[PDB]
Amino acid sequence: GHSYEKYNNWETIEAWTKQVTSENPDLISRTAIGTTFLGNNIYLLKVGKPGPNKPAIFMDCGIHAREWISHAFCQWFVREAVLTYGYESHMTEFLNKLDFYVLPVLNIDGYIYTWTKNRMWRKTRSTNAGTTCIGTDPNRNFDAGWCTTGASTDPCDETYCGSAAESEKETKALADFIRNNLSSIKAYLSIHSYSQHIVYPYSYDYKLPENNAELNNLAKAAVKELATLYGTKYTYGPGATTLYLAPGGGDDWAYDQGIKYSFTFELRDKGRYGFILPESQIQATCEETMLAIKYVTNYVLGHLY
Ligand SMILES: CC1(C)[C@@H]2CC[C@@]1(C)[C@@H](NC(=O)[C@@H](CC1CCCCC1)NC(=O)N[C@@H](CCCCN)C(=O)O)C2
Ligand SMILES: [Zn+2]
Ligand SMILES: [Zn+2]
Ligand SMILES: [Zn+2]
Repeated sequence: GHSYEKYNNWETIEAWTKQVTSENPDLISRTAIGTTFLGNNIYLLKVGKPGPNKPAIFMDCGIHAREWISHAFCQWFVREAVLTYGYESHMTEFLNKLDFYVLPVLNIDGYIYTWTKNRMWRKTRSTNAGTTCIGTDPNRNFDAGWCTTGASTDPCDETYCGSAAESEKETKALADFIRNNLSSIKAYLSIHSYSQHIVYPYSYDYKLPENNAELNNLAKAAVKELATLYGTKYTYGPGATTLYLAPGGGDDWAYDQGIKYSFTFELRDKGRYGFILPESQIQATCEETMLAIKYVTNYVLGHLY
């Protein structure tokens, strides 16, 4: 049984991707962009009112297995889109003018593993040569300053970069999709947890992006919009500058492909519950995050390129 106010297992999320598409055929279409290491279909939802030459926003959740609130947020975004389209001015305009490529769970194998064996699992579930240690960090596997300082060369480590850039089927599937739809994608959004932080490029090196001033102002305003609902405090800035060196990230790779609006959203909380954020907080966390996501969407729509 699926619920937007509860954490749902992969079988429930997969069934939901099929049901939400069939219940809303004029707003949602579903495709499989590839398969995981264990052979699970990587589903992608195209959310928006169909039309010609439409710009798009790409959003992924569940790159990291244990970050259950991120998987919950992608489902909440789709929930909001189908519930408020035709009922709220902004969401109506967004779905008419833009398409949202929502990837509810990127690291499906890791997500199944958090439900079955280890709640605190982070990486993929792929095998590594010369060791029994499992998985690669997908957010250290993209081809953007790949496997430099901030990523580990050790397969037993949580930040393992992989055997090569895009060695993971999941990373290659996401990268292939963006490369194939690059002319349409205007924004990249990666949903994670926890720290209450909005990251923008660069994370693979200590360097500021070309549009640093613009991204600083946009993140500042998105953080401000998020706080209006419950007073939740978010920090923001370039990845390497305000968080840590994290090379081979999807956001930096997307930015270097020409997607100048690229953000990583680290959701609730600040360490009290960490990855084990209670189900009672899903509603509040998702509703406030919606305000930041809608602010960025509105900005992108007013600054098309
Ligand atoms: C020691 C670690 C394994 C190492 C640093 C903290 C960890 C716990 C882990 N990081 C994590 O598990 C989480 C949450 C941590 C909670 C405690 C404070 C620090 C964050 N952050 C994360 O994956 N960020 C993304 C940010 C991406 C931005 C650019 N793409 C990433 O690293 O991929 C990574
Ligand atoms: Zn993460
Ligand atoms: Zn709502
Ligand atoms: Zn402007």
